[PDB]
Formats: sequence, structure tokens, C-alpha cells
Amino acid sequence: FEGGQMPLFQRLPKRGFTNINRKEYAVVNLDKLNGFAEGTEVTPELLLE
Amino acid sequence: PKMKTHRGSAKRFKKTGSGKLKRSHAYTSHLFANKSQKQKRKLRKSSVVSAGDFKRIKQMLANI
RNA sequence: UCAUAGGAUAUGAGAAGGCAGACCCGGGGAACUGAAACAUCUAAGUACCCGGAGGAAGAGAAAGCAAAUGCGAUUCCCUGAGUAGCGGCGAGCGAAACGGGAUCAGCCCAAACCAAGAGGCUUGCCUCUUGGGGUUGUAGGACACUCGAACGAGGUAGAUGAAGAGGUCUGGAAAGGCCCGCCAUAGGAGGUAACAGCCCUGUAGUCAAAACUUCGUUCGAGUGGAUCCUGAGUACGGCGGAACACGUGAAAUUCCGUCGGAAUCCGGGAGGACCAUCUCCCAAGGCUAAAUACUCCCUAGUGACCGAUAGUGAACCAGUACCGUGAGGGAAAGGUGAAAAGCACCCCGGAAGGGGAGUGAAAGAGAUCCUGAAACCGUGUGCCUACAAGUAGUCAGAGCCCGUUAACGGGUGAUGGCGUGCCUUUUGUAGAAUGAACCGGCGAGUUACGAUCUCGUGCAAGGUUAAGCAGAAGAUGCGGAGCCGCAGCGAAAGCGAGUCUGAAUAGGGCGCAUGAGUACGUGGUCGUAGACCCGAAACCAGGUGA
RNA sequence: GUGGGUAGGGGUGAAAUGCCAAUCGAACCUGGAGAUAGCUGGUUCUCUCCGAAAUAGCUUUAGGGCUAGCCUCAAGGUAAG
RNA sequence: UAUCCUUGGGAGUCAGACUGCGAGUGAUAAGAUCCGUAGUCGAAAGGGAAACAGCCCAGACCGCCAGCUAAGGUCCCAAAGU
RNA sequence: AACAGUGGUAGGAGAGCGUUCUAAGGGCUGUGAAGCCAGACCGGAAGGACUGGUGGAGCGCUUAGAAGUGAGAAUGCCGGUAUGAGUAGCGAAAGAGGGGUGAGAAUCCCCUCCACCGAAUGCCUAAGGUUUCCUGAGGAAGGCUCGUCCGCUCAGGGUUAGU
RNA sequence: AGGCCCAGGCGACUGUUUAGCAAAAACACAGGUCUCUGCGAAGCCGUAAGGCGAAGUAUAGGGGCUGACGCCUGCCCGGUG
RNA sequence: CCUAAGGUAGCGAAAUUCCUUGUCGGGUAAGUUCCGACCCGCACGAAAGGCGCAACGAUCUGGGCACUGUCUCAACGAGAGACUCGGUGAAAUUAUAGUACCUGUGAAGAUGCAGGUUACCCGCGACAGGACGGAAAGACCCCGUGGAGCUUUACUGCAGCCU
RNA sequence: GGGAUACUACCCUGGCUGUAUUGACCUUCUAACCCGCCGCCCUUAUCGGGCGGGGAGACAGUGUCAGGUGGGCAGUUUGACUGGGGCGGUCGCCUCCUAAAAGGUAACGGAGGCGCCCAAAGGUUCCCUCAGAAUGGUUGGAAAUCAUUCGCAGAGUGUAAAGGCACAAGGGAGCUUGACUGCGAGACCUACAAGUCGAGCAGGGACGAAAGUCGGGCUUAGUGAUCCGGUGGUUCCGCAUGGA
Repeated sequence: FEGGQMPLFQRLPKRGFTNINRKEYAVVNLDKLNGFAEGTEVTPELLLE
Repeated sequence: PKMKTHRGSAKRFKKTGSGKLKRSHAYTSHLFANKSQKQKRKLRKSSVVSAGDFKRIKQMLANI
């Protein structure tokens, strides 16, 4: 509330939509990959453990 | 009773990195013939909320 | 006076009415309040009224969830998530599936056709009762081929149950102090003239039932697919409403009232308007326990719960006295002593009440009777006071009196200086502004769930469990579903230490590059809850009164 | 006089807002209900460090409220003042 | 001389008054109202102006039967110069 | 050691004091705890000791924990007691006297006059009251005084219907 | 167990009302007027069954207004109904 | 010029008249009242009825006779309170009080402040000038983004009725 | 005369008859529905209900929907400032003074204006110069239109005041649409919301030979949030998939 002066949020406009479809991918950088040994196979199931 | 997010604000704001909130500009809905092109171009861009208003609405956007 | 209401008789552990101020279904259904007004909305399908059973009820075996080398009845707990959404796009409201748990039961019909008996005949079109006939979606079935005892455990009454009047001291009284013993599957609890494992009742273990009463053991198929069936005034639509988190909106889905109104497996319904392909499924018929909710009750127990202005209104003859016509409102009041041993007897007195005597550890303990504060009321007294006006004190101070937690002491103070109480609210109060008659008790910023920040911890590019299952209502173990970070930008597709804008390899915005967060605890503050405590006039629902 | 009827988004009224159990411009009792109160009052132990404002803007706003100014505590820039 | 700025946690304040000085309104009236500027009070006791918040001097951490002063004052009340 | 500072409302920050219970360690207590009462003691404060009297069974200290944790005001609630104050009031009214009883008599009983009502202050009887009616005892409370008295207390007794 | 007389407003009169400030010029009144209603009248209570109206029938009922009696009650239908 | 029509009869400083105690006459020594009359009716008027009206009125207004303590202007007397004694015995209020008068100051009106002036201690009977006396959190006024009742061509709805 | 349409079978240049369907006026009845009409029975019953008769009658009543009317009834609103309220006046923006030689600074203080206008009154290149006065000149004067002289600004600048403008920002002509798109280093102003200026870069232009100017008026007013909805473009999403 702002004492009847209309609050900032209501003064400001609305922005765009959001949708159900959305592929958020678990990010992993190369710096993390160094922790594995030489010559290994790295796959998501292994990354989980 | 866990806190309720203020949906009327959540539909307007967005929390950028470093914890600041991004906003659009007002006065951009339905009068444009009474505004020179310069300010129209300027208001087209997005801005960020002020320090005092940020301090005031800290609570209302607790859960992003 | 065909025949029906109607009437008469008999037979029915048949209904009613109550209840636990709880829980579950429904039918009906507010305003206060929030929105800082107010009508959509909220409060809230809450309060309240009504009907209905249960010990639990509702729900239920897919016309489902979901889009994958798929799951397989419902119910409830964490999580999803304050997300997707809804909303005078305000105030606010607000899910579900996937995932992890407790629990685990699937079944029975109508229809087809067979059999009969069921008569009306207009020879099966309908009977009605059985059975075969059957309960099904990458369909199934008709139809032809295929086989009311004795026993264990409790519950209600109970039984048995170890070890010291140990000595000594004080004391009215040992359970207490000192010095010594013993039992302990028992050191639970209470009482015992003070604080007891060994004094008593009992406690740990071990037993017990004539009679009722609650729990566990005996007394069908597969192959074929001509024909037939697979829930009609039903689904669904228009109109107007309601529930779905969803306010008519893109408005799917469910139900209600009016009207209209399908198809039958080459068939139908759903996958959030709607169409097509695909995927899943078979409504318009029923039953179904456990997980779950709640205590008027009973049994055994627990409390960093109260201790007589508390704690139930009610420790005590309390929903009583009392008030009200009535609905209804609604108090106060615990404590002699260990044992009454509760005061023989005498004196004043009419008694009451006293003084003695006696009991007892205490009579100052005597019927509010353990302790007995203050206000208040009195009696003696050391100092002062009748020529002085005083927020009454303080600082000086003679005189008089007393002699201490011994110290540059105590009481009183003739006389001088200074000086308008406390609290709130105010620019401002001695204020002729407000509140207190005085004393005592009671009497106001907490708790839960989230958020954020500081501080402290264990780990750290990782941190961390929730529900739940074991576990003395505990810790601890398991439980990786889930949540926050390590990457950001954009509305989004999407790209990525870059990304957005833009024709731009230009400029500019955003964290770059200048790497700690997480779990928990205290503390500050915030948000939802009555939220810091007292106070409205008034509104709405149900009743009581002429 | 006795026995009865009319019950509160009502009843009665030769009409005053009269009466309806000493209450009536809408009776009484319980519940929603600890209604709400931007209003009035009050809010309890002590010492120490620092220590304001009564202003601007906007407000169905004027004795209220939000932001800014002014206060305080902590971590930093450090020498800007 | 050492107070300044950034971030973060927690506030109260939105009724101000008077006295100089420069103005408005008022009748250059008001202990009037509204501004700017400085001070005190607000939130500040002490000494002075008899008594007094805002006028003057001047800031209380406590004790002392010490001294020097500021405004004001020295005939008595009443300290100090008839 | 030096130097500087130490008025303060709304406010912010830090230090503490006390209270009730809970754990661990210690021990105080009928050779008298708690509580209360009185002292001329100690600390910067909230406060804490010590010595007596009362009282007659429980209770401090130490470290930490959790709070129904601290009252002087709310025309606060409850209980008790003041003030006004020995003041107002003692509720329309004719009694007077002699005996009686009695601890006590204006007030109770008896007697003699006097006085008041008399379409009532008389005589019956409703609603209603529910033992208050009668006899014998008592006088703490009720009785606006007293009271030997009664519509009060105690023990008994009392209401007879075919009309 | 009457004071009386003269005049004047208001109200014809008897009556009724603000229990508990106001008893009046306010209310009522008989009278007058307008209008509704053909009887399962209209109007009214109730949702509806049921009623009152009324075991009544436009010389009767409901509603509005004015208020004995005497003389009278003029103009405007533009507006609202 | 305008209206749809422009107030006729009756009455008129009236329950209606601010100017206003209208102007004139009566009544009285004197009349803002009263009665009668005039009309310049701010702002009478015909069913919100107009104008009179015998009778009536705890109605309102003016005048007159009788009457008197209403008065000049008070006096006395009777009874109940008050007053003294005896018995019994409250209440509103109350920050503590050893509670003077002037002038002045002050939140502008002092008992408590300043400077003076007066005042031995304590009671009994009366007065109400003050203690802005007590009773009542002002019924007046103002403000709550308070409440309630009522009204309408305020808004939005609803019952009823009509189609 | 244009195709004079003379032996498919034209649509009717739009006409009607005989045939199944729809609305109103008509009258009927069984036949619904109604009957606070009558006779009998249930039945010692003025309730209702069975029959019969009679009257009405597809109307009415009732159910759903729709429109009108509707203070009879219900929930609400009816602003603030204010030298107390009410009434009066005002409410946003722009210019000046009050304003105390930076900025800022109130009053129901003192004076005015705005809710537009301009396809040229913009941009650019190029060229000048005013108002008033005196004197001659007719229709024609006090001023029409001419010629000389004087003339620092008195005149103009779209409009209201101030600032500033004759090296034009005033006046005239030609061309033109920068009255552009993407932006924007910095800075002013600021509680927030917003408001203002801005060099410089890229793409394309306009003007001019070039330099170089142009991102609207000579500077300051001429204008409003969000929500919702309408319209155009979309290399965005669009609930199993493709579309919507």
C-alpha cells in the first residue's frame, strides 16, 4: 500500500506470457568435467550418482 | 500458512541476477500521437526499479 | 352392488424418541469484515436451521491418469507450489498428475438365447420364478465346437510377592544426622506422629475364573466369429443456474430446472473451444473391508501443565443460591490437631464472652481453626507544638533523648535558605485539561507456519532430507521422492559466458570476468492467523415474550 | 374481572414515532464474535553509548498512510568531508 | 579539523511555538496566519529578568564546609563599593 | 599510562538485576527451611547479604534451559477498610397512668380512662401467597430504636363435605 | 355542595393521544366529495393450502381527501400522473 | 412581451406583515398587547377548502365587578423538620495536605508561584462567593472514507403486477 | 436495324389452378385442465373424493425463459481545501511578481493564459530590414496604393508572460518532407512514477558545388497511469500430434 497513491506495481504495465512447454536443461560446464579420470565414458545416469 | 506471492506484481516484475528486479515503463498503452518519437523509443526499453521501492516491496516478491 | 376405494378382524423384539456441545453425508444458507469507500468478489458454502446412518462415514475397480520400449480400484500423509492458473488482473483465491509412503479385494447384475409353467391367443409379441447366461475393450458374451461344537489368548472380582522395631544422637513423634547390615527381575506410587528399597498397602516376576464377554482352528476351460446382445426420453444440445482453483471467459469437465433430442460395434466417450490422425477407455445398474476422521465414555499411565482472584462456571451438596415471566444469565465459599486428646472442674456473667485449671510439641491451636502482610482502628509513651499561614520535603541547624550490622551513630527537631505532587496528552501543564478514595491480588507485544537480515555452528561447489518404517510419546538408523545453489539473457522459440535489442561482426541493458551456498539454533523485523490489551453504536441467523 | 388471538425485514395504533414486560426511528436471549474501530485510554526491573522530527512529494488526503530528509547498529571505500 | 560516501538491519517524526532580521495577508493590529534566515524550547537543568519554555549568560558523569569568571549586581530585605 | 568525553523526549545499540519451573554438580534444613516482622550492613542500579523475633517443613548456591517473568495509573476487575460522620435518615397517625412478668420494660401482658375509622382502618370471599395459622419455649441474626416481645428461630399440633 | 360579566382567535359538539415533560388549534367524528369493485368483487395476510372482506352483493364493501350547520367552492389538461 | 391559464367571490399588518410599536378611532393617566376600520396581501383564497356561525372548551388573547397578604410591607400564632439529650446509623465525593487577603505572573481566571498585608489553638448554629464544586467520557458545533431511520426523476437490485 | 432468338428444352418476361406442410377469426366437443354450481355415495362431515349432470374451456392456472413497470422492499454512494462548518470559490498544466542578486520556497497572495494551431506558420539554399513621423501625390480623408528623407528596434516573432532575436530566431523566393529508423557516451531534474537536453555511430535520404544543416515550430504550456477491448505486422507460443 502507498496511502491511496496508486502502488508502483499497478502503475506499471504487464509483460508477456509463460507456457507449459519448457526444456530447462541441467547446465554443466567443462570445468566440472575435469573431475573424471582419463578415457572415461560420461553419461547422465553416471552424472546422477 | 506459508506466504502468498503477490500475483499482480509477479505478472509484472522479474528478478535478474544480483537480486535486482527488472520492469517496463509506464505511459506506453494507448496514447502515442501526443508523444514525440524520442520518448516513445526511450520507454520501449526495459528498466529497473528504484532503491526505495525495492526496499518497500522486498517482501512481496520473496518466492521469485 | 361387474369392481375399486372405503369398512371390519387377526398376525408383526416394525417406527417413534433420545443421544457425544465431536466426526460424515446431504437439503437450506447470512451479515459483520477485507477491498483502507462499495455493488463483481471476500467473509464462506463458514456460522446457523433441517433430514439421514455409521462406528467410522463418503469414495471406489477406469467411457481413468498420461504421451512412454506406459501405468493400472478407491482413500489418506510429504512433495509438487504459493507453481500453472483464476481475479473490479484489485483485494485476494488457488489445484492436479508424475514421484516417495501407509493399506490392499475384487466382485454381482440387465441384455441376449435354453428350459419349462405362466393365456392373453392376433400361436409367442408380453408374462413372471427359477436356473443354465453373463459380466467383457490390441473387445466380450450369446451361438457351434472343451470339464451350527470343542480348542489358545485376554477382559471383567482377585491370589502370592525379598530385605533392618540394627545400634546410637536430637526430638512430641525418626522415615532425619553418625556408625553398621541386607534385598533387589522388586530403588513404581501412596500412607506411616518429620525426608523409608528393607514399617504397611503394595511394586518386579509368577498364578488364578463358577458366570458373561472379544479375538484364531473344525462344518471350471480354449478354438471359430453367419446371426443376435452388450444399461433411451439415456448421452448430448439450446435456454437459466450451480460445483469444478477456473467470476462466461478460449471455457474443457460434473449436476441441476424447462424444452429439444442421438448411435448400437462398419458403434460410442475422453485427451481443457473446435476439427482431423493417433493414443486410452466402454458411461447411461449395484456391492465392496484397511489405510483416514472424531472422544460423552471406560482401563492404565505421562506432563521443564495450575495450585484456591489460579485450574473446569463448579476442589466445598454448582449449573446450586440468586436474577429474569422466558429463552437465559449466573456467583461466593479449600486448610484446628498426629490423634478430638475439642476444653473435666471453679469464679464473673442471664446468656454470649471471659479469667483460671487440664489436654497437647504449640490454647498466642479453641470451630475462617496452619502463616496472618497492608490499608484501617486503638492504648502507652522519648522529642516537638497555642503570633503562625507553606506540594509538607530537602540542606543548614541549637536544644533534648537513646546508644548501632561501630560509624566522620539513631530519634526528635526551635530557627534560616530553596522549593507549584504523580501520570497521560500537548508547541505549552503547578495547572482552573484528563485518571487514581486507600491497601492487597490479577491485568497487556506471545505462539504456530513461511519470509528476510545479523550472529554461531557442520560441511563445503555442494548442502539437505520430508512423509514414512524401526525405535523408553526420545535420540539414533534407514528413507534421495523432493528443495536451494554451482549461469545467465530473452516475452518466447531458443542460445549460452554470453545473451537481448537491432540490418550491425556498431552501440546500449542485463550477472560477465571481481567462485559460496546450503541444513539447523538464537536474536531483529515482516506476512497469515483475534496478533498488543480494554471499548463501540450497529449488522446477520435461530429462538422467548401481548 | 376471567379465558383467548395478533411476534419483531413484524404486531398494534381515534396517528404521538405512540406501545409491544421500568428497554423501541425498529424488543429481549444465545451464537457469527475476541465483529471492525485510520479514534480515546493504558502497556509493569535497572544502568550505559548515540540520539531526532513536527519538513518535501502524492494520497476521497488533511489528527491517517507510502517514499525522500533527519536518527541508530553493522560491513566496507578509505581520506573522499 | 576529522567527518564524509556505498550497501545492509530497526525506527519515530507529517499538531510545532516564541525571539531577532527580510517579506506577504491584515489597518506595516494582534501572544494573528504563512514564508526565508539564525537561535532557544520542543528534548535543557543551573545564575539573571520579582514570580515566567521560548529574553540574557550558560550545558548538569558523581563527591568536596576549594578558587576564578559570564549576564546581572554591591543602602536593607539579599553576597558584594553609602 | 596519556588524551578526550559522559543533559536528554520519540527512537536505535549494548550491558546486566530479579522471579517460577527444568537438568547436571555441590549441600542447607526440627541444632528450625519457606514466608512474615525489625535493624544503624554491602554493591554503580536493578538488588544481595548478615543478626534478632515470628513460623513450624521444606530450600538456596553453581552452569545452562524454557517462560503465564517484574504494575502506579487503563472513570480497569475482585476482596477488604477509610472519608463525609456520630452527620442525614429512623417511612402520614394520641396516647395517659396503675399493676404483672422479668437480669434488664416508653415499646411485652392485664386494668381504667382518652383518642381514630366506621360505603371502612368493619364483616365474608377471589386471584395470589404456601404453614406465615394454634400451643409451649428462645432472643444471635430480621424488626430503620428497645424488646422479656412475633408475620423471626426451635418442638409439637391443626384443614373431616352425596348437597 | 357554581365566582360572574363583556369581547375576540382556533376547533362545530361528547370523545381520543405523546404510560414517564407537551391533553392542544393535533387525532376521531357524523356530513360531503372523488375513485375502485358484477362477486373464486376489489383490497388485504399467506408462497400455498387457507382465509378476512362476508354466511355481505353497488341504498354493499375498499381506498384518497375535507371535516356539524348556513352561503359557496372561479380559471388553466401546457407539464406529471 | 409572455403563458396552458394569468387569483373571481369572500377575507386581509391575520396562528400568515420583515417595513412594523403600519395609519386612524376606542378602551387606559399612560397600551410594542387587544378590539374596530383602511389596503402597498415581501409571502390569503376557495375541498391542504373560503367566509360566518348558536352551543360547547381544565383551549389561547384583551377588558370589567367581587375578592383578597399577589403587592406597599411585612407581623404574630399552631404543627413537622431543623436545635440539646438518649438508641440506631448511611450516601454521593475523595492525589497527599499544617488548605488567608490584595496586586502581579503564568496554558492569558491562583489556596498552594512572586512582593507585600493581615491572621493565637479547637469547636457549635447559619450563608452559599470560590475550590472553573458533584452528578453525567457534551445531547450544541466539528471530524470519523462510523452507525441507524426516512425521502427521490441518486446507483444497482428484489417482491408484486402487466405482456 | 443489333444476334429477327425457324424442328436442345431456356431462367418463368413471373402468372394460376388441383397436392403435404405454417397464423390469425370462427364453433364444437369429448378430451384434457378448471368449477368457493347441483343430485347420490364414501359419511351422524359446508374438508376432499368417486360417480352423474351442468357451466366454462385449449383459455385460465401452473413450470422455464423473455420484456415492461416497480422506494412497496433491500445493499450502498452522495469528495477534499476551508483563519469553525454550510453557501460562495478552487482542484491538472504554462508565464511573471511576491522570492530576501545560486537553486528551492506558502497563503481562499497579486496579474494572465492552455485542453490548440501550422502541409506550411516545418527542413534546407539563397536574398533583404522594420513601426512611426515629415513632405509632394486625385478617386482618397487621419489612415488604401506611390516617391524622398529621418528612423537600434518603438515593429514583428501563430497564441499568454518572460528570456532572447536585425551576423536573424523578423520578411521573400526555389527545392524538398529529418514533422526519419535503429540508437545513444554523458548530464540536468528528481521520493517514486515520470519529465528534459545530448554530442557521437550505422541505414537511407532532403537541401545545397562544397563546407555543412536537417531526429518538427524561436524557447518554455496545448495533455493523463494501469486494466480491458479494437485494428495492422509478426522469422514467438500455441495443453497427445497437425491445425486452429
